Amino acid sequence: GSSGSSGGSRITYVKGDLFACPKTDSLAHCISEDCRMGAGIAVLFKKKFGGVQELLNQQKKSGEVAVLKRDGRYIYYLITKKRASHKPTYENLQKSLEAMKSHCLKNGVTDLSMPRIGCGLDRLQWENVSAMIEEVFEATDIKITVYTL
Repeated sequence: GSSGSSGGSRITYVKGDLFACPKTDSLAHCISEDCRMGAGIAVLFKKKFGGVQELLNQQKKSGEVAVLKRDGRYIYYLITKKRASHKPTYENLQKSLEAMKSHCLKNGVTDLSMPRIGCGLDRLQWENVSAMIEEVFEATDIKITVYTL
């Protein structure tokens, strides 16, 4: 008869659509510097807005995050690797998250939604990432949700 409530673990998992579910929540994911959006979920995104030409115009790089105003939300693009040839690193990832959140506060985005990130079994491991989001957002006022369909 006790509601399991523990510190941190502000990450919540939801079942169902990820773009049709949220009405105001923005989208956030990791991509390559060469906007090589052609693998995993990253593909859908390229189809939803497919603004590679708009993103590239930002000339972003590792540790930096890109922003795009589609209609009424700011889409973030975490950059960790430069090209498919280059595998993603945890070090960069963390930073990317710090650069992304920085925006939310700057403006006022207390709502974010991002799918499952961490392709490959050896490459990366959600267990690790999910943790980075805790330490990075450990001291913030932004709510995040992870959709799994």
